[PDB]
Amino acid sequence: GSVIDPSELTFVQEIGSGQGLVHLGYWLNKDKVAIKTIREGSEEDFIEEAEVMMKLSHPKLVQLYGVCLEQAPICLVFEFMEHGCLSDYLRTQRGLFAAETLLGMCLDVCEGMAYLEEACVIHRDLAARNCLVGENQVIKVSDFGPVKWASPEVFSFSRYSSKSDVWSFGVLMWEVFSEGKIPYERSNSEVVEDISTGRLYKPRLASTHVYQIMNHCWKERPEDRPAFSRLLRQLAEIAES
Ligand SMILES: CCC(O)(CC)c1cc(OCCN2CCOCC2)c2cc(-c3n[nH]c4ccsc34)[nH]c2c1
Repeated sequence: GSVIDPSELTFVQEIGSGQGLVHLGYWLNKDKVAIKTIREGSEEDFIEEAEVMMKLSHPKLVQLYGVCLEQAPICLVFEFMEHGCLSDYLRTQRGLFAAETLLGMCLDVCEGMAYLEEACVIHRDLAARNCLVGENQVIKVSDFGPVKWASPEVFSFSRYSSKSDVWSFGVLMWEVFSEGKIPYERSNSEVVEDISTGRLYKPRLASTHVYQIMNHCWKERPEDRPAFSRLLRQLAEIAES
Protein backbone atom coordinates (compact mmCIF):
# COMPACT_ATOMS: atom_id res chain seq x y z
CA GLY A 1 0.00 0.00 0.00
CA SER A 2 1.67 3.16 1.44
CA VAL A 3 -0.48 5.73 -0.44
CA ILE A 4 0.56 9.44 -0.21
CA ASP A 5 -1.79 12.36 -1.08
CA PRO A 6 -0.23 14.85 -3.64
CA SER A 7 -0.84 17.77 -1.18
CA GLU A 8 1.62 16.14 1.32
CA LEU A 9 4.47 16.49 -1.26
CA THR A 10 6.43 19.72 -1.97
CA PHE A 11 8.52 19.97 -5.19
CA VAL A 12 11.78 21.95 -4.71
CA GLN A 13 14.21 21.21 -7.62
CA GLU A 14 14.47 18.93 -10.70
CA ILE A 15 17.61 16.78 -10.18
CA GLY A 16 17.25 14.03 -12.84
CA SER A 17 15.84 13.57 -16.38
CA GLY A 18 15.37 10.97 -19.17
CA GLN A 19 14.34 7.34 -18.36
CA GLY A 20 11.35 9.47 -15.89
CA LEU A 21 12.08 12.63 -13.85
CA VAL A 22 13.81 12.80 -10.43
CA HIS A 23 12.91 15.73 -8.11
CA LEU A 24 14.29 16.89 -4.74
CA GLY A 25 11.43 17.60 -2.33
CA TYR A 26 9.78 17.40 1.10
CA TRP A 27 7.12 15.01 2.49
CA LEU A 28 4.80 16.61 5.13
CA ASN A 29 7.23 19.66 5.07
CA LYS A 30 9.65 17.61 7.25
CA ASP A 31 11.65 14.89 5.39
CA LYS A 32 14.02 15.38 2.42
CA VAL A 33 12.66 13.04 -0.31
CA ALA A 34 13.55 11.98 -3.88
CA ILE A 35 10.38 12.07 -6.03
CA LYS A 36 10.57 9.78 -9.11
CA THR A 37 7.84 10.91 -11.58
CA ILE A 38 6.84 8.58 -14.48
CA ARG A 39 7.28 9.64 -18.16
CA GLU A 40 4.21 9.67 -20.53
CA GLY A 41 5.42 6.68 -22.61
CA SER A 42 3.67 1.58 -17.72
CA GLU A 43 1.75 2.92 -14.65
CA GLU A 44 0.87 -0.59 -13.29
CA ASP A 45 4.47 -1.98 -13.50
CA PHE A 46 5.83 1.30 -11.95
CA ILE A 47 3.62 0.82 -8.82
CA GLU A 48 4.44 -2.96 -8.77
CA GLU A 49 8.23 -2.19 -8.73
CA ALA A 50 7.84 -0.05 -5.55
CA GLU A 51 5.70 -2.72 -3.74
CA VAL A 52 8.53 -5.31 -4.21
CA MET A 53 11.19 -2.79 -2.97
CA MET A 54 9.05 -1.96 0.13
CA LYS A 55 9.09 -5.69 1.14
CA LEU A 56 12.94 -6.00 0.90
CA SER A 57 14.88 -4.54 3.89
CA HIS A 58 18.72 -4.32 3.84
CA PRO A 59 21.05 -1.41 4.91
CA LYS A 60 22.53 -1.44 1.35
CA LEU A 61 19.16 -1.12 -0.51
CA VAL A 62 17.21 2.14 -1.08
CA GLN A 63 14.02 2.64 1.02
CA LEU A 64 10.66 4.19 0.06
CA TYR A 65 8.40 6.41 2.20
CA GLY A 66 5.40 5.60 -0.04
CA VAL A 67 3.65 6.08 -3.42
CA CYS A 68 1.58 8.93 -4.97
CA LEU A 69 -1.21 7.36 -7.11
CA GLU A 70 -4.06 9.99 -7.00
CA GLN A 71 -3.05 12.42 -9.83
CA ALA A 72 -1.35 11.58 -13.17
CA PRO A 73 1.64 11.43 -13.81
CA ILE A 74 2.11 9.06 -10.81
CA CYS A 75 5.28 9.15 -8.63
CA LEU A 76 7.30 7.10 -6.08
CA VAL A 77 8.52 8.74 -2.82
CA PHE A 78 12.12 7.58 -2.05
CA GLU A 79 14.57 8.49 0.77
CA PHE A 80 16.93 11.30 -0.36
CA MET A 81 20.53 10.21 -1.08
CA GLU A 82 22.82 13.26 -0.55
CA HIS A 83 25.54 12.43 -3.14
CA GLY A 84 23.40 11.24 -6.10
CA CYS A 85 24.12 8.28 -8.39
CA LEU A 86 27.44 6.35 -8.16
CA SER A 87 28.29 6.89 -11.90
CA ASP A 88 28.20 10.73 -11.52
CA TYR A 89 29.86 10.76 -8.03
CA LEU A 90 32.92 8.80 -9.31
CA ARG A 91 33.48 11.15 -12.32
CA THR A 92 33.11 14.40 -10.25
CA GLN A 93 35.45 13.17 -7.45
CA ARG A 94 37.93 11.51 -9.93
CA GLY A 95 41.58 11.43 -8.80
CA LEU A 96 40.59 11.90 -5.12
CA PHE A 97 39.63 8.23 -4.44
CA ALA A 98 41.87 5.62 -2.77
CA ALA A 99 41.83 1.88 -3.77
CA GLU A 100 40.47 0.99 -0.26
CA THR A 101 37.48 3.39 -0.75
CA LEU A 102 36.68 1.95 -4.25
CA LEU A 103 36.68 -1.66 -2.90
CA GLY A 104 34.40 -0.51 -0.04
CA MET A 105 31.90 0.78 -2.65
CA CYS A 106 31.99 -2.66 -4.40
CA LEU A 107 31.49 -4.42 -1.01
CA ASP A 108 28.39 -2.22 -0.33
CA VAL A 109 26.79 -3.20 -3.71
CA CYS A 110 27.74 -6.90 -3.08
CA GLU A 111 26.03 -6.79 0.39
CA GLY A 112 22.69 -5.68 -1.11
CA MET A 113 23.03 -8.08 -4.08
CA ALA A 114 23.68 -11.06 -1.72
CA TYR A 115 20.37 -10.28 0.09
CA LEU A 116 18.48 -10.10 -3.27
CA GLU A 117 20.16 -13.40 -4.39
CA GLU A 118 18.89 -15.15 -1.20
CA ALA A 119 15.38 -13.60 -1.62
CA CYS A 120 15.37 -14.83 -5.31
CA VAL A 121 15.04 -11.22 -6.63
CA ILE A 122 16.81 -10.56 -9.98
CA HIS A 123 18.12 -7.01 -10.73
CA ARG A 124 17.81 -6.92 -14.56
CA ASP A 125 19.75 -3.59 -14.91
CA LEU A 126 22.61 -3.55 -12.33
CA ALA A 127 24.95 -0.58 -13.09
CA ALA A 128 26.71 2.40 -11.36
CA ARG A 129 23.87 4.68 -12.66
CA ASN A 130 21.38 2.48 -10.67
CA CYS A 131 23.45 2.79 -7.42
CA LEU A 132 23.24 5.79 -5.03
CA VAL A 133 25.72 7.52 -2.66
CA GLY A 134 24.54 8.67 0.79
CA GLU A 135 26.11 9.88 4.07
CA ASN A 136 29.77 8.80 4.70
CA GLN A 137 30.16 7.40 1.09
CA VAL A 138 27.63 4.53 1.72
CA ILE A 139 26.40 2.88 -1.53
CA LYS A 140 22.78 1.65 -1.88
CA VAL A 141 21.37 -0.37 -4.83
CA SER A 142 18.26 1.21 -6.47
CA ASP A 143 15.52 -0.03 -8.93
CA PHE A 144 15.45 -3.73 -7.86
CA GLY A 145 11.66 -4.29 -8.03
CA PRO A 146 22.12 -1.70 -21.94
CA VAL A 147 24.05 -4.53 -23.71
CA LYS A 148 27.35 -3.34 -22.07
CA TRP A 149 26.17 -4.65 -18.63
CA ALA A 150 24.34 -7.69 -20.17
CA SER A 151 25.70 -11.30 -20.01
CA PRO A 152 25.81 -13.67 -23.10
CA GLU A 153 22.56 -15.39 -21.95
CA VAL A 154 20.81 -11.96 -21.72
CA PHE A 155 21.81 -10.32 -25.07
CA SER A 156 21.22 -13.56 -27.09
CA PHE A 157 18.54 -15.68 -25.29
CA SER A 158 17.17 -13.24 -22.58
CA ARG A 159 17.90 -15.75 -19.74
CA TYR A 160 17.80 -13.79 -16.44
CA SER A 161 19.21 -15.21 -13.16
CA SER A 162 21.32 -14.16 -10.11
CA LYS A 163 24.45 -15.25 -12.10
CA SER A 164 23.57 -12.75 -14.91
CA ASP A 165 23.59 -9.96 -12.24
CA VAL A 166 27.10 -11.21 -11.23
CA TRP A 167 28.25 -10.30 -14.81
CA SER A 168 26.57 -6.85 -14.40
CA PHE A 169 28.38 -6.50 -11.01
CA GLY A 170 31.68 -7.26 -12.82
CA VAL A 171 31.02 -4.33 -15.21
CA LEU A 172 29.88 -2.26 -12.13
CA MET A 173 33.26 -3.09 -10.45
CA TRP A 174 35.04 -1.80 -13.62
CA GLU A 175 33.03 1.50 -13.48
CA VAL A 176 34.10 2.01 -9.81
CA PHE A 177 37.88 1.34 -10.19
CA SER A 178 38.09 3.35 -13.48
CA GLU A 179 36.33 6.25 -11.59
CA GLY A 180 33.06 6.54 -13.56
CA LYS A 181 34.29 5.52 -17.05
CA ILE A 182 31.81 4.40 -19.77
CA PRO A 183 32.29 0.66 -20.65
CA TYR A 184 32.82 -0.24 -24.38
CA GLU A 185 32.96 3.31 -25.87
CA ARG A 186 31.12 1.26 -29.74
CA SER A 187 27.51 0.21 -30.56
CA ASN A 188 25.48 -2.59 -28.82
CA SER A 189 25.74 -4.86 -31.94
CA GLU A 190 29.56 -4.32 -32.07
CA VAL A 191 29.94 -5.12 -28.31
CA VAL A 192 28.33 -8.61 -28.81
CA GLU A 193 31.18 -9.79 -31.16
CA ASP A 194 33.91 -8.58 -28.72
CA ILE A 195 32.41 -10.47 -25.70
CA SER A 196 31.71 -13.68 -27.75
CA THR A 197 35.35 -13.76 -29.02
CA GLY A 198 36.78 -13.86 -25.46
CA ARG A 199 36.47 -8.10 -22.15
CA LEU A 200 37.19 -4.73 -20.41
CA TYR A 201 40.82 -3.68 -19.70
CA LYS A 202 42.36 -3.65 -16.18
CA PRO A 203 41.86 -0.16 -14.59
CA ARG A 204 44.92 1.62 -13.06
CA LEU A 205 43.42 1.73 -9.50
CA ALA A 206 42.38 -1.98 -9.62
CA SER A 207 44.95 -4.59 -8.47
CA THR A 208 45.64 -8.09 -9.98
CA HIS A 209 43.44 -9.73 -7.25
CA VAL A 210 40.58 -7.19 -7.84
CA TYR A 211 40.70 -7.75 -11.66
CA GLN A 212 40.80 -11.57 -11.06
CA ILE A 213 37.34 -11.34 -9.35
CA MET A 214 36.07 -9.18 -12.30
CA ASN A 215 37.04 -11.99 -14.77
CA HIS A 216 35.35 -14.59 -12.47
CA CYS A 217 32.16 -12.47 -12.91
CA TRP A 218 32.93 -12.34 -16.69
CA LYS A 219 32.93 -16.16 -17.22
CA GLU A 220 31.12 -17.44 -20.38
CA ARG A 221 29.06 -20.05 -18.41
CA PRO A 222 26.68 -18.83 -15.61
CA GLU A 223 27.58 -21.87 -13.40
CA ASP A 224 31.33 -20.95 -13.59
CA ARG A 225 30.60 -17.45 -12.14
CA PRO A 226 30.65 -17.20 -8.29
CA ALA A 227 27.47 -16.42 -6.29
CA PHE A 228 27.10 -12.98 -4.57
CA SER A 229 27.40 -14.74 -1.15
CA ARG A 230 30.81 -16.18 -2.24
CA LEU A 231 31.87 -12.86 -3.91
CA LEU A 232 31.23 -10.90 -0.65
CA ARG A 233 33.75 -12.97 1.41
CA GLN A 234 36.16 -13.00 -1.60
CA LEU A 235 36.13 -9.15 -1.81
CA ALA A 236 36.46 -8.93 2.03
CA GLU A 237 39.67 -11.08 1.95
CA ILE A 238 41.35 -8.57 -0.47
CA ALA A 239 40.49 -5.65 1.91
CA GLU A 240 42.24 -7.46 4.84
CA SER A 241 45.32 -8.39 2.72
C1 LIG B 1 20.86 17.27 -5.44
C2 LIG B 1 22.13 16.51 -5.04
C3 LIG B 1 22.63 15.59 -6.17
O1 LIG B 1 22.84 16.38 -7.35
C4 LIG B 1 23.96 14.95 -5.75
C5 LIG B 1 25.07 15.99 -5.57
C6 LIG B 1 21.62 14.46 -6.44
C7 LIG B 1 21.21 14.17 -7.74
C8 LIG B 1 20.33 13.12 -7.99
O2 LIG B 1 19.89 12.86 -9.26
C9 LIG B 1 20.96 12.53 -10.17
C10 LIG B 1 20.37 12.44 -11.58
N1 LIG B 1 20.15 11.03 -11.94
C11 LIG B 1 19.95 10.92 -13.39
C12 LIG B 1 19.69 9.45 -13.77
O3 LIG B 1 18.54 8.94 -13.04
C13 LIG B 1 18.74 9.03 -11.61
C14 LIG B 1 18.98 10.50 -11.21
C15 LIG B 1 19.84 12.36 -6.93
C16 LIG B 1 18.98 11.34 -6.85
C17 LIG B 1 18.86 10.97 -5.57
C18 LIG B 1 18.08 9.94 -5.07
N2 LIG B 1 17.86 9.61 -3.79
N3 LIG B 1 17.13 8.62 -3.72
C19 LIG B 1 16.76 8.17 -4.92
C20 LIG B 1 16.03 7.20 -5.51
C21 LIG B 1 16.01 7.18 -6.85
S1 LIG B 1 16.98 8.47 -7.37
C22 LIG B 1 17.39 9.01 -5.83
N4 LIG B 1 19.62 11.78 -4.83
C23 LIG B 1 20.23 12.65 -5.62
C24 LIG B 1 21.12 13.70 -5.38
